[PDB]
Amino acid sequence: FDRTAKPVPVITSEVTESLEDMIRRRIQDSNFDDLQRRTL
Amino acid sequence: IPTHAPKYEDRTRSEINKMKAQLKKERKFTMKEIRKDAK
Amino acid sequence: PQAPPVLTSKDKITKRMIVVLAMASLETHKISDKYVLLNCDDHQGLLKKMGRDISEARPDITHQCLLTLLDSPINKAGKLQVYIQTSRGILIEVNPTVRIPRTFKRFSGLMVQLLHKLSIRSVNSEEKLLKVIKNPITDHLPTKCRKVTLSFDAPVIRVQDYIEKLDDDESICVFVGAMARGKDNFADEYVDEKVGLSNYPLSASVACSKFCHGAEDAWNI
Amino acid sequence: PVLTSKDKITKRMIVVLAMASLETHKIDKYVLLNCDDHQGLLKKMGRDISEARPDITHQCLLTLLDSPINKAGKLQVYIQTSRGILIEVNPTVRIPRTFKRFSGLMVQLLHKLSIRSVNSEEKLLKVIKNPITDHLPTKCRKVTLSFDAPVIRVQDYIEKLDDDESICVFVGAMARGKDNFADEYVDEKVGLSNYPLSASVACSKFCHGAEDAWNI
Amino acid sequence: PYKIFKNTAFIKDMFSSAMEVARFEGAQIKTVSGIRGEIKRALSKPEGH
RNA sequence: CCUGCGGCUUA
Repeated sequence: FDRTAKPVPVITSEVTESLEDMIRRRIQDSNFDDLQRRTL
Repeated sequence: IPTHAPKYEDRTRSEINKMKAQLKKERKFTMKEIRKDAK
Repeated sequence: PQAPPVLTSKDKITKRMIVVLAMASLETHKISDKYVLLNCDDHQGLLKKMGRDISEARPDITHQCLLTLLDSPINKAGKLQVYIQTSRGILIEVNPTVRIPRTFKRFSGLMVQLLHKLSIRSVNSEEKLLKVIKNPITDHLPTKCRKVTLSFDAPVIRVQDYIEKLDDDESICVFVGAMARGKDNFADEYVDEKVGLSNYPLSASVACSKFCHGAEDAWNI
Repeated sequence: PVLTSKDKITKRMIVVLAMASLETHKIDKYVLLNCDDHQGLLKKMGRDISEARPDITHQCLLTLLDSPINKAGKLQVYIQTSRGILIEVNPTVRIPRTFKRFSGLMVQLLHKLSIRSVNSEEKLLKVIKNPITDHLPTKCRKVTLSFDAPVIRVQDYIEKLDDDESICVFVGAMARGKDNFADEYVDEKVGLSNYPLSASVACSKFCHGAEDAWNI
Repeated sequence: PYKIFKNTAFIKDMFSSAMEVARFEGAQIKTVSGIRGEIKRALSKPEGH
């Protein structure tokens, strides 16, 4: 039969590992997102 | 002293309990299997 | 007539005493379905793989102490409860209402049922004898108690004189550990005195029976 | 030294166990009587299943091994059984304190009846048949543990006992049975208390009373 | 259907058990009249409802 | 006693 929406996506060691290495980069090159402080 | 005996070591209700256990596990695996395959 | 009342932590200000056993091999080692005990001469691979020693591990010390203690004349006069501090820290309080079998197979089966249960029941379905107070024994015991370690190295004296000198409102307590190789320091911090009864080394069953014989002739128990 | 059954001049305490379960059967090794290992063996031979109480003898042996009186070598242990054999052990006998390891000792005792020790110096267990009055001194008294007699103090009864007068006590190790197993061999009957008292408990209480009345 | 909320219905007569429904949580049912829908969860004490 | 994640099974 068919499906109507996409519910809860199961995570595993591999999905967590993929996001793990990408954030290992994304602080290894120290790029970083923030609120910026307006003067005056 | 009043001696007590050592308490030491029907088919219907545990059938129901592990029937709902069986439906839980099969529904989990078929949910993930078909959602997986469909996407 | 009638038997004496329940001798437990509930019987606190009345005439009561505590027999304390500790440093025994009492746990739940499931053989890979059910729950079994740590036996030295029975299981060779399991005991050696557990990390214990054949001379050190002793699971029948508690069974022997229960066989030599539950049939005491003072115990039928309603004056003693049983407190057990297990190797896993489990504290067990036993009233003298029943008597465990001396058969180490049956006693071990009852102990394994208690280890998988922490719950024993009576035939009359009115008095669950196996109570478990807040651990240790001295956290819910009687409000007037006497604590002493009956060591083979402490001052050896007659059991009649010291027990007769005690008051009827206090609760004399004795700590026994039947280690094949050990020392009288299992409940040293709990005991408030260090006294002796025998001039030769004895197990927990023999020392407990000597203490029971002394208490039986103390206040004619 | 150790007081034995040969020296019948100095008083040696004799503790005789009565009606202890020591039954052997054939599998095909010889197997001792068990109450939780063999169930159909008792129910098919023709006997009952309540006659398997074999741990009482080992319990009395371990309870009288490290006693202060046994440390003095004064207590000699005789044992009589329904099979028709008697066992005699000095207070210096050493056995393993585990019933599974004492199962091998029981098999050795029921298959050889003369257990030379592991040190190979003295046969600790000696097999003797009937009677048992030749193992105590010629001036001896026999006491049976029965509730029929009035309860008397151990120190009071031991104080009137003479120094050469040996004491031969009979402890009933059977879970169920009568106290007249050796009534023709017993002289008088004694008690411990009006409340309950076991067999090995009575033996250890008699050891404590002998320690109190004899400095042991 | 046999019991009707607003934007939620209760369904009889399609299935007969519980694990039948539990095989299908996420199927699509369309009304014969023509609105879309799905099934969401199983009622237990009613046998197939 | 109902019920959310873990054993084993069912047609």
